Amino acid sequence: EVQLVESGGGLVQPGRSLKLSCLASGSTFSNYGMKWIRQAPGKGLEWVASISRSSTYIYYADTVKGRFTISRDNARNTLYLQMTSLRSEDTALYYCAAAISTPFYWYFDFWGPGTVVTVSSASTKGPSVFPLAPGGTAALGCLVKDYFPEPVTVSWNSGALTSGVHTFPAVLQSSGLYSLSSVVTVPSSSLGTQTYICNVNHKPSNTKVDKRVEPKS
Amino acid sequence: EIVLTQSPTTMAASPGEKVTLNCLASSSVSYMTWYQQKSGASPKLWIYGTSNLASGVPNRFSGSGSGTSYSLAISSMEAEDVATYYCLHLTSYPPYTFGAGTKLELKRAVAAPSVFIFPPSDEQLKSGTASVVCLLNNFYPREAKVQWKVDNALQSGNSQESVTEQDSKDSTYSLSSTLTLSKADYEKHKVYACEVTHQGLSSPVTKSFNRGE
Amino acid sequence: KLYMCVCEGLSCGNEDHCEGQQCFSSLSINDGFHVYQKGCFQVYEQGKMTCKTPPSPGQAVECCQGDWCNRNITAQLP
Repeated sequence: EVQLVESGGGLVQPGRSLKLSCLASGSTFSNYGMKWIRQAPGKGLEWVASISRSSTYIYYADTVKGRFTISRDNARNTLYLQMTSLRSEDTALYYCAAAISTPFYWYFDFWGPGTVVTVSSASTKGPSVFPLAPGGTAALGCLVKDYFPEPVTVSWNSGALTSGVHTFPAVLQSSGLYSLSSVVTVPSSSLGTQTYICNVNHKPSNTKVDKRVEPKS
Repeated sequence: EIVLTQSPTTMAASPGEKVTLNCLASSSVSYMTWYQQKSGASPKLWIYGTSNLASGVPNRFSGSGSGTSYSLAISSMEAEDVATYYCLHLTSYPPYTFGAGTKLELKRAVAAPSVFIFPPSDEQLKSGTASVVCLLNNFYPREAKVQWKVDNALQSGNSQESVTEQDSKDSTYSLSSTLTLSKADYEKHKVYACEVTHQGLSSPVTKSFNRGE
Repeated sequence: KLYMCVCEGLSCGNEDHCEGQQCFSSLSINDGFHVYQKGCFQVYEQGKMTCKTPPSPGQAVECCQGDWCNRNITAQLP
């Protein structure tokens, strides 16, 4: 019944501050309590903070208590999370969720896409996007190389091509930089006549690349 | 403070098989909430209360339990059921604790990888570095061996692997292996070979190219 | 006559322990939150004379005797 979208996430330094935002569909926003749940990469779910319908009740996790502050604005339909004295283990994808209350039960629902928070001394680097140029079926792709921090989003033909697409999980290279590839299998007859473009987005560096993958002789 | 122990950590089931995922609590709790999480996707509400399905959740799914012991059940394992399942504690004063999660996989017929090799793009070369990518497409099971060879010399310590999660449609995996070299090094050699070992192949498959051809 | 009780919530500032003739585990639906509480009951000469509460829509209270008896009990709405 309600859509939630998170923002404010990005690269940040140890001991420094950041403020996350969760913008609702509304105006049902002021009918539910609100929650923050974080997910470290390759790991489980950890509850962070809770705020009731009218900011009456506020709860925090013990690792978070004192450092973080959960806020609310019913007029603007927005949930907030003030983060201070940020640590290496605070690095996570941050979801916001509504608490649904029935006379028998309560649960968390309508979790948003999340927002990535990275806490490290390393600085921002944009990705180099390289074509993986091309049996009835041919494989082609894009190499998204040397970026920091996560995340990177890859689509094919502005989202028009999804079938046969594999976007691989990013590997952290020895350099301390991320690299991934996205591949697609297509009919070999469609090569040269149909244009294939990978759409790479790295918001931490504010970098957008559109890459035409052409075969040549 | 309540601690949730999920069992097992992983299990793989054939299409149709019955599944039980356990959630043990350190103390007695009132009711148990369950979430399904697919790769690159947010956790969706699966079972609320103890035995109540969310809207959109198949009747194939089931919840039960009491006190400390709680369980999620599937009457017939399907391909769309492939995800990680988390149990959540909600029935006390904070904190609200999740379990570690059980990753659920689908047992499938043995599928051989279709292997592709990619030379470093000219743009990449121009920039001063060389990456050689080997693709292993639509295979089962996950266990695969990729070996890089440069002019018949076996490569070591200069490649990185990444595997996709089990496809929700066809239940297969894909693998990408990247051999990184300095441009100069790349220039110095001719034959770039990717050797693939997998159950679906009666003998290992090699995909290769000659540089500048 | 007096037991040790688990203390969570409003009445417990900001201690984890509590001392009373009965321990309680409490629940009420307040402001879109299922708020939980644990603490003590003690009889005085007037006021609330019973730990046990007549059930109401949205609230539930369950009481016990014994040291840390409220630990493994949580009030559940019908």
